[PDB]
Amino acid sequence: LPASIFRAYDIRGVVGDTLTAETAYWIGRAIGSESLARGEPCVAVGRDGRLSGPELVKQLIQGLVDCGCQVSDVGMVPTPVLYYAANVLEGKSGVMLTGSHNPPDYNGFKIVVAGETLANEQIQALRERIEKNDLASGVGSVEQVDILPRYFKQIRDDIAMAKPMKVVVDCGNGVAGVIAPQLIEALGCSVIPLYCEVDGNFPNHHPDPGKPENLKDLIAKVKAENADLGLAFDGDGDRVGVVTNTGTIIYPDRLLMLFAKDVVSRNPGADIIFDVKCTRRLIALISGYGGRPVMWKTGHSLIKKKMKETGALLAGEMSGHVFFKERWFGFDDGIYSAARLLEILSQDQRDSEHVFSAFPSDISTPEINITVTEDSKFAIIEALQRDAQWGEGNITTLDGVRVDYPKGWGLVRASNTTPVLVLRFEADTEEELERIKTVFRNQLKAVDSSLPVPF
Ligand SMILES: [Zn+2]
Repeated sequence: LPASIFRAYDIRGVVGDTLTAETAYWIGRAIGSESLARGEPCVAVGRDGRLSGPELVKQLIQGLVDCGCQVSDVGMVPTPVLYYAANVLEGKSGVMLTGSHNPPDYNGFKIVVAGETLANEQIQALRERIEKNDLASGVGSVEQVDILPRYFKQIRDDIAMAKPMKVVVDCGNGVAGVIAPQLIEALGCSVIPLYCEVDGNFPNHHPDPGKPENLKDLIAKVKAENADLGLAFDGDGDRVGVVTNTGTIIYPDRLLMLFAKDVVSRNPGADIIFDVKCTRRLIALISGYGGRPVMWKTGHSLIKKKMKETGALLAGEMSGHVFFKERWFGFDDGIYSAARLLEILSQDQRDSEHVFSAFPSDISTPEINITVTEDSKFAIIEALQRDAQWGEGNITTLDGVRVDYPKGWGLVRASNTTPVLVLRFEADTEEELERIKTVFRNQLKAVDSSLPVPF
């Protein structure tokens, strides 16, 4: 098997190329073996709306079956619906066959075993099982399970909208189209659908709401139709993007402010987790309402683990994964997060533009990317962590180098998947912002004077 498909938080490859049917089988074999080792013979299996789904999933299922596992096949569903299955079915294991937000040819696996979402060394351990033939053998079973109606009802029964809203819903032709428009409607909204037909060719924009260019059609439709809100889901439904009635994009750190206010209001002292890319204003907001802010690493799987470790009721990260434990199950779920957002907004007399603009904000840069090289990217961060002088800033090295100052903050980290440094800066004033940019510019240039620093 190619080692490269075994990534930090999932398995991902190009179907017919680095991910063949044979490899999918051996992966199912590895996962079923790991599940049995943890005392869990019952595994749910789901797939998104990709072209290779209906056939590749059979290999995954056969791999699991050939271990002696009891497979519950939930068919084509959003990723968090698969996570839901692995919470309400007999078994606490689940495999989602998905290529997320990537081009049509990509597919892969997101993996929960006996309640744990696998990351890092646990994903490498699956490959090692295959290479070592450390695999179970048995005669397993397959049961067809229709879980979407249970998921639908679960959400509808617990969400209480206070006023009707008109909402544009952009699914980007991904699998969220099976439920997001119908569920939002059932909550008491009018829904304007955009690209809600499931189509693995992704013939319109690719379903990745983290890139503003993929929100252009959403913003245009919201304004044209005088809608109250726009929502965009990623390909598999574990992420959501948000635009207000005037078309302002609301980033996940700002969405988390609204969610934290609400959750902490019912749950004094609750831990709330966010990643190192989130605004410092979110830290103050959480603390101000009496919650405990916990800053952690970027990365869906890691945030999820941290939630279990801290007992946090809510977590989110800047790419759009939002995790509710309060009233829910603790997994990331763009569809449920959209329902929770609608619940809050419906209770307010203000438009969604003014709900969000009431919150404090720093002056911030956009996210900055600098392309370096695969040979240099981690060493640049190490040099910054080892040799840079940051003055009196609170330095966080959980994930790159973040420095929080009394009036601003800055981050540089290396991308896991590309030869790129990722940066963001904020401050309460322009003067302070420039001071913080200069500290980072200077520290970077002190590592390599030819680094292409664009700020
Ligand atoms: Zn996703």
